[PDB]
Amino acid sequence: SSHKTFRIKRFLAKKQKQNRPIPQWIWMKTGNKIRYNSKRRHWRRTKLGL
Amino acid sequence: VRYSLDPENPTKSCKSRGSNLRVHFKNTRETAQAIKGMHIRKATKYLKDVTLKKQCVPFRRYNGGVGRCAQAKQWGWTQGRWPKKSAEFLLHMLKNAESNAELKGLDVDSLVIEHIQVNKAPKMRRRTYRAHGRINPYMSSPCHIEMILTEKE
Amino acid sequence: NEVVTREYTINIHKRIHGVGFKKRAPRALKEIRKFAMKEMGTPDVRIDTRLNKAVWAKGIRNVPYRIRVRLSRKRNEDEDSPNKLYTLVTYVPVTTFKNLQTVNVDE
Amino acid sequence: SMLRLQKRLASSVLRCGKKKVWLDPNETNEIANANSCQQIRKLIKDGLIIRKPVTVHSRARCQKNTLARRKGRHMGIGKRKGTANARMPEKVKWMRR
RNA sequence: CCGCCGCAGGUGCAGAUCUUGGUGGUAGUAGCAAAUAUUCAAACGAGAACUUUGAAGGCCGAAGUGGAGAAGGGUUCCAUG
Repeated sequence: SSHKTFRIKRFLAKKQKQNRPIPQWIWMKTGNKIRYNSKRRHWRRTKLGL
Repeated sequence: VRYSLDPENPTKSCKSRGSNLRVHFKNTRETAQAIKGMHIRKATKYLKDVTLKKQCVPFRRYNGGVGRCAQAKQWGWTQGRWPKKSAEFLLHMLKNAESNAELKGLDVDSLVIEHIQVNKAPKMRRRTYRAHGRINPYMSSPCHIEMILTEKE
Repeated sequence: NEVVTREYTINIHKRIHGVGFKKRAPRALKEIRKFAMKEMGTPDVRIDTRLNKAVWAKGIRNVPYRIRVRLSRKRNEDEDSPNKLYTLVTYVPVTTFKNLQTVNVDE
Repeated sequence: SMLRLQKRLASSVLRCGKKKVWLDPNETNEIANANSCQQIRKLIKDGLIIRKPVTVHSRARCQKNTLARRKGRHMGIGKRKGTANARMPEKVKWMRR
């Protein structure tokens, strides 16, 4: 909710910084396996735990 | 790519193609059979009237539960619909082919569409939500359309 | 020649007889547009916002039985439409529809 | 094209609802590039975005009717729903006496 | 990668409401029918029954489709594409 604990707000803060796509230059590398970010999570799709 | 049929001579023929197009398959095969023996101008005069419900596409094969009309009697058939999106998305392709005619320097209004073929494209999976908490699939049926024009008197 | 302007008293009541209560004032608007194509042979029919108010004067269920219209054909400006000649449909506020012949008016 | 931003701001600048925010339909290009609130206040001074008056709920026939009720009209036996002890009760009558 | 002579076996499939993956007919079929209702003009645009703006006609009718918070959500907020 609006009423958060400091520990939970740092938990959410990590999950937002992990919910960005791959940089466009990453798959121009030599050992190129990654196409897109498979671990991208959406607020309707998956509910983050908690 | 490699087409199904090869034309009589690559000179007098101009190719066009459209892979994985977002129409239905069964509506588009039927409106690509009605086009199959018509002049390049004869086809666009036809399809534009199917877009406006003045001439119709007779559904012959994929006609299960397809209601009737007065216009299908011109084809000697009882059933027929007016597939607006199907007729439109192989009018972009005559626009594409009639351009390739001009690029090859073929006569703009001598071409009769001899070969046209609709193959099924890979289905696009989204789902519907049905009774007693059971998800059944709701797949789209796209198609690969490809056609060869050839000059005639 | 082409820029021709007439008056027309339209019987909506016999163009609208039998349609449901939430599809009359809409249906009325479709037989002022149909009417405008039959007399003045023009696909582009653009019906004025003062006439729309006149049809929706008694709400959706009730339409004025007789309505009077200055039906006017005109040329076009640029940004060329598939058609050139359109028909502006304008309301004529009339007190009595008794003994109105269709007037051939002047521009 | 999209004046959704500039009806919302204009509502909270006028301090009314977006029901009453009248955006000039001929001067659209000037409203479309408002971009801020202070420049929507500029459009009120210029006089494009202007407040609409309150829709008339005139209680004029209401006053007209009560003057009849003060005279005892529309207060007959066939215009009584609640009991005599509900309309004007017996405890309050006793209080007054 | 294979023939011959020996050796070895997780060695031959149509079935098991077999297991996994894929695709058919049904079928362009059932369906997109709860809570009154949308119409006109203009704009942006390749493109309008739906978007935006004005003008209509309506609904919620202060125990509300209104204005806010708790729990839950975790960026869904707001702008620009």
